[PDB]
Amino acid sequence: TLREHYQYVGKTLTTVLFLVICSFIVLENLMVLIAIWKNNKMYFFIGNLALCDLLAGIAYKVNILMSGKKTFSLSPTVWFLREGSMFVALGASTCSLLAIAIERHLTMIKMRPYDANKRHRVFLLIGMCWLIAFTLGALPILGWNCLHNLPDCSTILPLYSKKYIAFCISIFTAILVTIVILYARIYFLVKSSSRKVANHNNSERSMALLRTVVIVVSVFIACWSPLFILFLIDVACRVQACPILFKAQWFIVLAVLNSAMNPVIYTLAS
Amino acid sequence: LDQLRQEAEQLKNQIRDARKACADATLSQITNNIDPVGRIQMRTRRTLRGHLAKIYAMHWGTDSRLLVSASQDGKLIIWDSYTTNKVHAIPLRSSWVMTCAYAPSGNYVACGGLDNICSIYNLKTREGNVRVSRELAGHTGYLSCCRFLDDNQIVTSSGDTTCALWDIETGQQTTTFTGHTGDVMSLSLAPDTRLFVSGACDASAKLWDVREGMCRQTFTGHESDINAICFFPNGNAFATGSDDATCRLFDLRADQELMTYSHDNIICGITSVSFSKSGRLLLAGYDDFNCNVWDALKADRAGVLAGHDNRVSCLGVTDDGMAVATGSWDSFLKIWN
Amino acid sequence: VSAEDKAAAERSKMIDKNLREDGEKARRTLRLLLLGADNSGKSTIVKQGIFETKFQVDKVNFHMFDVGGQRDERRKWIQCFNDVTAIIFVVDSSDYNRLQEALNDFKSIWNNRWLRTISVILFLNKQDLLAEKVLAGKSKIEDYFPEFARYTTPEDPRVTRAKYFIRKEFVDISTASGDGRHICYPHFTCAVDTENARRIFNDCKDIILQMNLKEYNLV
Amino acid sequence: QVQLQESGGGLVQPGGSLRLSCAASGFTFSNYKMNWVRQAPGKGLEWVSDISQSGASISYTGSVKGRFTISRDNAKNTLYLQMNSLKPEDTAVYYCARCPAPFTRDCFDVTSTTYAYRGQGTQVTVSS
Amino acid sequence: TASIAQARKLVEQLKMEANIDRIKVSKAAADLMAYCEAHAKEDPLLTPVPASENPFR
Amino acid sequence: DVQLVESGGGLVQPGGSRKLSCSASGFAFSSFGMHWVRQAPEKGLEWVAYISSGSGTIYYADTVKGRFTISRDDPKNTLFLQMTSLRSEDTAMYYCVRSIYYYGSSPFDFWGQGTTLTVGGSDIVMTQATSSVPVTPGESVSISCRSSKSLLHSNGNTYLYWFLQRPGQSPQLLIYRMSNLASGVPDRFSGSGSGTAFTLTISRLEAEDVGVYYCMQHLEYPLTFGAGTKLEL
Ligand SMILES: CCCCCCCCCCCCC/C=C/[C@@H](O)[C@@H](N)COP(=O)(O)O
Repeated sequence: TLREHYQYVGKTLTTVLFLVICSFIVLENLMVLIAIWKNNKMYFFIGNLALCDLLAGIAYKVNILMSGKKTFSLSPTVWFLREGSMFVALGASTCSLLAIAIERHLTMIKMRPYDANKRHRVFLLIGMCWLIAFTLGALPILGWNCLHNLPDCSTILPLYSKKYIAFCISIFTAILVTIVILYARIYFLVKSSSRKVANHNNSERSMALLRTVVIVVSVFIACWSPLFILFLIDVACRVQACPILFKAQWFIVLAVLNSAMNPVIYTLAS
Repeated sequence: LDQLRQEAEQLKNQIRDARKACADATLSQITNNIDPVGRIQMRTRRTLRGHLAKIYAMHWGTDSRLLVSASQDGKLIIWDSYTTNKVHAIPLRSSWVMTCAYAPSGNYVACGGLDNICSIYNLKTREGNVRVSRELAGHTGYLSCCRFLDDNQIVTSSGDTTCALWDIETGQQTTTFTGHTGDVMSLSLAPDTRLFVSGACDASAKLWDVREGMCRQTFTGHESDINAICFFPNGNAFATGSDDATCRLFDLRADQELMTYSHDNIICGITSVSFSKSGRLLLAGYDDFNCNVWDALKADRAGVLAGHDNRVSCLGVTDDGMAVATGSWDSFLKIWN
Repeated sequence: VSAEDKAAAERSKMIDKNLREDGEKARRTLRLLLLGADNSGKSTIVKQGIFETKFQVDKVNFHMFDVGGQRDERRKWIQCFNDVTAIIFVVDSSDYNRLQEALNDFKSIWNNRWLRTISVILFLNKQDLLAEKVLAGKSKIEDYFPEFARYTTPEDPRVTRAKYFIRKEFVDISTASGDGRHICYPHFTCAVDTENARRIFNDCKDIILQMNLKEYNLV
Repeated sequence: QVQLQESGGGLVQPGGSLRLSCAASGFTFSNYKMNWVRQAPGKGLEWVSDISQSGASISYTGSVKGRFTISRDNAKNTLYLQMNSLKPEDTAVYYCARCPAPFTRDCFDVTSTTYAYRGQGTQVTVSS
Repeated sequence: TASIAQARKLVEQLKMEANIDRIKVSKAAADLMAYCEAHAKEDPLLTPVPASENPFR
Repeated sequence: DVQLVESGGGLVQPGGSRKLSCSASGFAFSSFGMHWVRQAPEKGLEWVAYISSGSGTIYYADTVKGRFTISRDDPKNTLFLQMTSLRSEDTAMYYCVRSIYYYGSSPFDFWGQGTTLTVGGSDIVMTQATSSVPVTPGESVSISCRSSKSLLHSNGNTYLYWFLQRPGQSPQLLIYRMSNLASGVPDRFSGSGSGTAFTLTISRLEAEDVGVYYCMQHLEYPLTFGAGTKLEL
């Protein structure tokens, strides 16, 4: 079944570099989890980021080792397990970033020190990151496949249906507007509160240094942008047209580089 | 006034000359050949949590199992050290608590603070709760230390130049000691409870006779406020921790200072001083979030107890000598064995 | 472990639950330390042993302490007020004779080794009395403060010049003594002003907002 | 043992100059800030001058700013204050005070009524 | 008058203190050393006890 | 003025339902675990039910499990025990016993007045090989109680409670461990023994020390009393 769908769709120098990059990823995120040797427990949310990134780093190495030649050796269901593990891991990462943005916003809305326990939110958010990750990664293997509706298979992934790969884009757009709105209103509530307090620190490094920290979420936008515009032209484009798909490994690796930048800008700058 | 000042200066000079005439050699020279003590490593056996505010004082009790701890949360807790269990949790009228004391018999517990009142709580009640037994009022200043002679008599040190002895039943000061110049910051009762010492915020530790209520001797060797005092287990010496980042050892029989414990890497003052069962390991809690163990006979530093994230406010050693409990400003108590 | 030890553990668990509930209840009220001089009128700024004053603004509870009946030397009991939200500091500005002492006090409480994290909310009382003294009478700040002669403004301009000079004198010590750990909040309040509570509310709001920003390392 | 002794006061006509010396003893002079305070006849204590551990930071009160000077000698542990243009208002008992703790930038209770670490004081009278 | 009373109280206290008798410092040092040496075996901090006898662990 | 009052009883036909109420006054009711203890006529005591502090842990005897229900009112001061399908065996006198558990406390301190009512294999079996001791005032006496299992624990604390019941009165706690003396009793009473056998000693016996002595264990939670030794004359 795999040969027919790959050929309907149409399909060392880079592999060594990608393997080295993913070894760096796994090493660094394992270092964040050791670096929690000193525990004063929002650190939970960052630890969830690091776990998500660790699973991504192992999953993409599994994908390199398997996909190159063994793709035609694998059975279909095992193939869905393989290349849905990545949706699991990276959807978990994106959802956990949305969760940390929500947590920051909610902490800075209300007049209270952060010491208020607010135990329920931590577990609820960290559970509804992983639950959404697993459900989105496990919808395809049961339904929304292209195994028999052969006209609509994704070009990048020749068994995942186009409807589902557009559903992923819709969810990512929702996440990427929610994060922007929350990080905008943190900065704007600083703006509003500071004139009434009137102190000298606004118009200065209270408020012209929160902006840059916010713009780092744009560095988050950076790497996820190319992969998802590629996820979209294949919802728009035909099957044999637009020959800009066989090089999608670079964009997947760029998503892994976003995974790399993830702990640099969250826990290293603490 | 000039004649009295001149007479006082002459008397001080005579006292200094008499003290110098009886100092053959330093205790360090005597114990220079004493076999040293190896590095002592004590690990945190227990951690006691649940205060949610800075801890200001603690006391062990006659048996080496129960413990009492007072914090600025507004509650005074009683801990079972062997199992980390809370026997009692007594709310307080005033949240500004500076001291706490455990009765030798274990029946009562005393507390004090900014309210200038020593509150005495009765633990073993028929009703099944802890209720205020007495509220000794006076002292016109904040309380800093309380010590129990027995179930009926207490000693209090206040924020003025005054210590007092209270008859808990009547509630009136049986005796008052007035010799200091600044705030009295600590207190230590002699093993026989016939004398005690008090270190004040004027670089002076005075030895009080608890019967006649008069000062016997005064020791002045520090350069700043004295924050903690403690008797040698023998009863013929004591150790003072002051705010010039230096501990000192004074001797009652010959009213001089024997040794000074200080290092160039230490610049923060001491908040608590305790001894060991043998009187050899002087444990001193510092403001750099650490504690140090000093060889009391050689002035060396034989170990560092670093497990706290804030000021080590209180530090005590059990009567059995099997543990050291340190309570810090980060709302945490730790037992080291 | 045993039959009488599991029950003790359950009792300790109930004690822990009660302690947690009490701490959660007591964490929702902001504690402020009130400081000032005898002539500053610190007793009457907010409309309604240790004096304690509880008030409510915008469904937020404020608890204010005024420690009286203690000796002059306050370098040892001032460490108790290490976890307060803010230090309200009431200073009289219509009495230049004892203005320098006020400045000294401010400096002493601004550079303290334990009150570094605590922000100070200034209250320059008797602004109307200062204006009246500036307008009529022969009492010029030049003799008390030589630097007022060359000061220019950055009611008539004399009152504004005096007010801004006093505020600048108080704010200079606040400026050249910290690295963003705490801030000063100079306000000008008369003896019959009714908006002091709202001022304290806003200032506490952004004090704890800056605290929250600093802890998550967001700034 | 922490006694501080001042000397140099006397009768000086207005416009004259004076020098007060405080000879500290019994403690390490190089670790503590040193202040000069004064008490007018029938008045409260007024803080006059400050100094740092080595002299890098020096501050004066507004009334006498630009007229007095303060120096700190560490080889011989002394604190000097020289008054250039004395005035009838500058008659008082002067004291030499020290900060409570070493390596600290704040002096809390220096001007309080009963301070443990302070001198006996020298009386200076102007215009008889 | 209060200063005179305080000064005379201090003078009396100093006179009372100056009349005591002091032993040699070497003797006190020797006594402290002897006490520290005698009760060394009963100090479970200078020499740790075996883990069987440790109550906290 | 600690006081416990029992109510609810009388003639109940077999197979019916009944409710026992206990009103407590003079002490912190919410801080005390409570036990319901039944004493059959002309027989020894027998533990029935237990409710903890905060209604956390509830325990029942093996002969009443699934038929009795024990509850309490914390805002009020009342203890309820509801029984369904009564048999001919539950004809006895029922007491409420308070007990607070912390380090060094005195469980089974105060016993209620009692309400009359007329209609395993692994627990420790505790026996006393004596039924009556003819004594004389002013003479020392000893009572022996043997346990099937060693009551000594790894904590060093051995759990054995000695109770005294005078004729026509509720039992009172005499000794709340191997040797610990209950508050309020005279110094004459003493207790000792190894991990398997225990002995209560009375020196200078008086007239008021005449009645039935019971020994009870507290190691395993099904609580077993002794047969009771009667000291008379
Ligand atoms: C909340 C929603 C989040 C969605 C996140 C989506 C992230 C997608 C990242 C990429 C995941 C798929 C990786 C698979 C790559 C394959 O094309 C090759 N291994 C196939 O090689 P071949 O066998 O063809 O040679």
